[PDB]
Amino acid sequence: ADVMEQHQEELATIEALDAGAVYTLALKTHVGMSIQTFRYFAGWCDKIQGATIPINQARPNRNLTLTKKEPVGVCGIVIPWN
Amino acid sequence: ELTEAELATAEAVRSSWMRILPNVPEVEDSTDFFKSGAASVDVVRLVEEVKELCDGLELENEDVYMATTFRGFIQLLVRKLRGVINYVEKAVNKLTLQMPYQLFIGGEFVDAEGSKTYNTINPTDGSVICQVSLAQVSDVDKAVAAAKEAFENGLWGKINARDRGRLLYRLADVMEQHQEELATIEALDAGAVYTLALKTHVGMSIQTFRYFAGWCDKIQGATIPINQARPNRNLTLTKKEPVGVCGIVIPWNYPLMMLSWKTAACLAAGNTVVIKPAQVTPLTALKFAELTLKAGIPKGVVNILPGSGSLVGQRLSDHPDVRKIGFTGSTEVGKHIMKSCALSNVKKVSLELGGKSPLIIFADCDLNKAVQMGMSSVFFNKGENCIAAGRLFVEESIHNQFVQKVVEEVEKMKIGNPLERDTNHGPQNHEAHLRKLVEYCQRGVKEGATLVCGGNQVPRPGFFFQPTVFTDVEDHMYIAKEESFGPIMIISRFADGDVDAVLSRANATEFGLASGVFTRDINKALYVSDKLQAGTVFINTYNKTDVAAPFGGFKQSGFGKDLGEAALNEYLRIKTVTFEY
Amino acid sequence: ELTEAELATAEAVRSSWMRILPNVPEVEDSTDFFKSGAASVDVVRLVEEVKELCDGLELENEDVYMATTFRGFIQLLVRKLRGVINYVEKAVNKLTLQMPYQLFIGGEFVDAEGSKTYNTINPTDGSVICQVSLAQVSDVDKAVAAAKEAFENGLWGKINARDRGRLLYRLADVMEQHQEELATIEALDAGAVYTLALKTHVGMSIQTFRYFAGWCDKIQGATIPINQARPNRNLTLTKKEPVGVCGIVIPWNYPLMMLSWKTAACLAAGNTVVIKPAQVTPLTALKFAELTLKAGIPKGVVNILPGSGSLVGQRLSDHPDVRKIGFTGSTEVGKHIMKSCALSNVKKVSLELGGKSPLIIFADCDLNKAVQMGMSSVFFNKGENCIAAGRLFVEESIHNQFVQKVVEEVEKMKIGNPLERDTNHGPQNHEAHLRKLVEYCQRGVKEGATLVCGGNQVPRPGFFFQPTVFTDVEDHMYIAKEESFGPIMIISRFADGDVDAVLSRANATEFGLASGVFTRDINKALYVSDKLQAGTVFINTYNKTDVAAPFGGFKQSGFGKDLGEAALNEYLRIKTVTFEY
Amino acid sequence: DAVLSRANATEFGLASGVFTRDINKALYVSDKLQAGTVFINTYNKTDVAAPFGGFKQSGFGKDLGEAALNEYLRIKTVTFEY
Amino acid sequence: HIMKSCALSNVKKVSLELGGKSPLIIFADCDLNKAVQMGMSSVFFNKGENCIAAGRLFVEESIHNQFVQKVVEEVEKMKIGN
Ligand SMILES: *SCCNC(=O)CCNC(=O)[C@H](O)C(C)(C)COP(*)(=O)O
Ligand SMILES: *SCCNC(=O)CCNC(=O)[C@H](O)C(C)(C)COP(*)(=O)O
Repeated sequence: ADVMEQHQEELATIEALDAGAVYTLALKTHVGMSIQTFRYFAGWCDKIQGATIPINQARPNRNLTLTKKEPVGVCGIVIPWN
Repeated sequence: ELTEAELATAEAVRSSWMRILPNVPEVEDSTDFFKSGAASVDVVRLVEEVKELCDGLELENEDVYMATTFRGFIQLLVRKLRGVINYVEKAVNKLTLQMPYQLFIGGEFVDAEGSKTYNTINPTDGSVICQVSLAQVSDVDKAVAAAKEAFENGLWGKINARDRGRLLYRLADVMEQHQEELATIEALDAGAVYTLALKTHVGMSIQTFRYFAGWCDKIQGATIPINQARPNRNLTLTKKEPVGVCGIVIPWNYPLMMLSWKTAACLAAGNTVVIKPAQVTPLTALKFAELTLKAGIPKGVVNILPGSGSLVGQRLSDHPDVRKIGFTGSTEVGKHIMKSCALSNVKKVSLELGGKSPLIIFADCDLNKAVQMGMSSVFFNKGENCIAAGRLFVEESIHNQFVQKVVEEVEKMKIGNPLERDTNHGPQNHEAHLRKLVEYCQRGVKEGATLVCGGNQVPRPGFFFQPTVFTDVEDHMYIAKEESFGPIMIISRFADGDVDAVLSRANATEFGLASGVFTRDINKALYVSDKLQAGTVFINTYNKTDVAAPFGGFKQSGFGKDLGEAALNEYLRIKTVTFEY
Repeated sequence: ELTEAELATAEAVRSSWMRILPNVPEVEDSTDFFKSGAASVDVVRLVEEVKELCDGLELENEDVYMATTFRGFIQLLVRKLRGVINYVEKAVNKLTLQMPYQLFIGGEFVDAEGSKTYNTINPTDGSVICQVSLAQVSDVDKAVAAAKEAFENGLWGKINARDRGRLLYRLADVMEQHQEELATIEALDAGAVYTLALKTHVGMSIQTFRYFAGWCDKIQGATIPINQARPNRNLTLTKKEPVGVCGIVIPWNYPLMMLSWKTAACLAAGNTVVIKPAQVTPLTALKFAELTLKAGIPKGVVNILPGSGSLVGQRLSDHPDVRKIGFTGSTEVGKHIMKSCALSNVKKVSLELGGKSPLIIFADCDLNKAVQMGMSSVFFNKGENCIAAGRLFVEESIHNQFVQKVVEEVEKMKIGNPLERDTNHGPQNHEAHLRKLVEYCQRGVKEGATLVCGGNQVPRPGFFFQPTVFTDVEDHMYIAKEESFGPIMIISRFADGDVDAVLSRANATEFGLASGVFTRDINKALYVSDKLQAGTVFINTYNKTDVAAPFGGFKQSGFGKDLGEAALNEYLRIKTVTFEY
Repeated sequence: DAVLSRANATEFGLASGVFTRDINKALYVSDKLQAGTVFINTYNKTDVAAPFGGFKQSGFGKDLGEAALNEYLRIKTVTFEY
Repeated sequence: HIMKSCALSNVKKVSLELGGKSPLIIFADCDLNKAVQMGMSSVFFNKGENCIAAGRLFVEESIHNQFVQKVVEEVEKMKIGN
């Protein structure tokens, strides 16, 4: 995001030539929310908590249960043109 | 003793165990069921097998977990095959009541040290309605011991969270069956109107237990993603465990509701509890204790000790076994609880020390709706409400119009016997409080506030009080600053289109529990909702709390919520297990 | 008609309304209760007032919300003052059953288009146990219409979340009263053993509804802190709304349990539902539909349509009113549901398409515990389990010892009538399935699987199958790759102290629903738990799911969880309201 | 109700809006509008933290906010006994 | 066609944002001057190319003629070019 912030005037220009988005809007929206998005989700990375569930103990034997939030693997993203 | 018929069944039960359990080389007297290797399916395969041998029987899975050994099982099976509470009767509201008048320590009604009692007052008549047992320091230590026994050694701690819920849900269904009974007791003990008692006092009590019962088995922890000590792996997780023993103290304005609000939260977390009901209103709590036995709550979970606040309440804060207090009442008494909490064993504390709730009213409002809500803010449950509308900041464009409507509607409000359905405004609680409200209104007029209507006692048997109104009230006055804690509407003018000016006046108060604002204009509503320094803001309504909605103080009103998901996090603690591999 | 006695009470009810409501200039026939200005306290003050006039009455708050106008109220009050299901009887297991044999569309048992029926089979005997109504395309559209009517127009949508919970909790308590009945029907219809049916099939069904009932009024959204358009303020919040109509399709392995797992989640979210029970096992679902009336579920909420999968199941995916499908069964049929979901109205989909679940066993393990869990992994509910242990990767140090113990314990396992408590292993479901299992074991021996024991039909009246075992099983073989869906233990050797090697073999599978690993060594356990590509890993246990614990596929096993908090997020949708001020 | 009948009469329904001072109308209309991203006295006021997605034919599965992660994650469920 | 191929392959997950048709109700209670700029900034935002673009504008009959007449003036002001 900080690298995209340094090249934000560059990306805003490329948006205007490629897409046709207005340079003023490109900084606030097209590049601005792009920077914000990466800054946001970067934050999430190490707060993606699971859960320890309280479940029926097979009495008198004890039973711990928990959830791990794992990644799926490979993501095939397709994006629009707008 | 073991007869011939019992030996025939005993050998068939031994023959079952051989077939049920996997290896089991010999089923000895000493041999255990679960140690051998038995899943929870084998517990049901056992019980159903015995129900073929014995016709009636009536056996459940609970007793199998208790009686693990063969000696214990056969002793239990044979026992049942071959094998009283003191009330105060009163026929009122077409119902023969059965109010307990004693302590409640470990699922057993017992007298105090030396059978020391005191009178509990009926504010409808004025006469006494039975003598209640006054709790002593010796009795407190038995209750805390019974609580600690129930938590550590007892059944409460062992059983599942889902089980605690199933019990707590039945407790609500038991309270639902005796809801007309509890509603009657509320009217006699507290003075709450019977119609309101069903909807609020008993209604939200039922809802509360039904709610928190639900939570029991959904109190999830968290597996944290943390810095792996590479290349070694590191799993981390949190368990939400119960604290232990909870020393709840409740106010007098709502006997049964405030009990439920705190109790149900503790019991859902998985805590044993030592409730301290208000001296002037114990009978609802003692009746609630009777119901715990019928619901099937283990004995020692709930403990109830009616008595003086300084005697009982102070011992709970000192006693080091208790790890949680949840006080709610006066500010000067409430700070003395938190002081003793420090000099004891650093126990957790949650406070709801009254308030002084503002209620802004703009010209954008409907007016006709502002009146009924303006009354139902102040004059609700005989005025006795912790979130009672303190000051009513009404706009100058509709001050004269608003007040004139209220005065008409105040005269309509029926006053009388709280059992009767005609009555809207009921009588106050203890007399000690009534005399304070008279001096409060006297002081209001003496300071310089225009008494519109009310402001004095009604000459009639009972401890009734007239719905009072005050107009032309400056911020410097006494009644503006200090809370009434009664049916006293305190109206204040403010200039037309002055949003920040009235907010400055409204927030200018060290107490700030709840607040409100009536308006159509969404820009004002949502703006004022942010600026008002109060934990429970209302918009186009008032006294619209819910068991799911959290509720708590900000400034001197206190900290630590009650009701909702937040309520549990007080009465729970968070263990943090960490592995490496 | 309105007599003299009724007019006397009617004018007293008019006299009440005048006193209850604030302004009310005239109480006309047309005049409404709530429009005038009435809080929820006034609803209770009304009902209790009428119970003074009329002695018996038996009035509740529900009917006041329905009958708002004075005409509607007096018509309703007078109506009650002055003012049959076709079963199949069968006396078995000391209980006279009452199994419905028809459809269930809008709280009403009705026949199909032309009274088209089919035989449902009892696998204990082999003979038929009554004819069941075969659902058609014309009937499906009535059910979806009844669902859409119930959601949009009906009572289900209007009432509170807390109310939906109170109904769903009573549904569990009603299912608890008829738990011995449901357990019997399971044994006749499915062939699940009566002892297991109480603990699992009916037991978890009860637990499930009790659980999700709890959730109803705790399905919290979120107020997001977002970029304020300074100096203008911006409030943002999320509402968790219900989707609408849910087209659930369930498998045959668990008739009542898999129904509850999906149904209870939908109903807790606040959805009307159109269940499609399995053709071969409908009777439990139809019996469940009878109980919804007793519980007091509004008519149109639950809809049940027994019939062919291609006829009924395919129409639900096409029909645009339905906004959610929750299929569980075979892969080739389940993929065809998701295909039709796309070419319709991009409706949501959740899948649980089998699972070739591995189960590693190390030398560190106890061995005696590994056997009973090794059996209870594979041989559980007549072998018919979606999380049944496919391959058992047992270590070479204790392969010969482990197998030799199993062979002894397999011979002990009682086989016979599932109603009788002696029986451990019950008979299979439909006969079509039995013949496939015979070819499966034949194909094993043909491709080179050492039949240790079992692997053929039992000479007996009924559709029984011997507990099978296979040893010396390579990864290239058929039985190793493809799932059995039956009581067939498939053991595989692996080298001593080869953790990554066996994990490579275990994860080498496109299906991966559940998995397990038995070991004392915590370093192995927690390592293997991470590496195993399966949604429900077990450690020193197996078939230890819970209603609170989430549960779902990863790869071809599918996506979208059932059970737990995650289950709701399928059958909910998240609105995002945003203000500016 | 008449305009809400017309407004919701559409198989596509991603976002929506309503401009009004009257809070009774705003909050009522916010509930009734069948759209995943309702606006009140504003429009095109999304945020990286605020979730955003379709309802009907607009689709399913959110992007932006905490909800976005739950698409691209999977939830393992480890269970012990002791 | 993406979701169809996702079925007959390896039963993978899918999230869709298939355009929309976003309504925008406007009552007489509204400010009007704020409705215009937001009414434009709903539709005419990023060269009109927006998945949450204001489809239909349900404006009230009391302020239909007044609203439209303001928009026409403000549309002519909107600069067009590089
Ligand atoms: S000290 C805690 C004080 N609690 C209350 O005042 C809450 C009592 N209120 C209610 O039970 C409901 O909010 C009532 C007054 C019945 C209104 O709800 P209704 O309009 O559904
Ligand atoms: S297709 C879904 C399959 N579900 C199951 O196999 C879950 C059935 N298991 C149970 O009900 C319990 O986990 C049992 C087997 C009774 C063991 O629990 P107990 O040791 O408390």
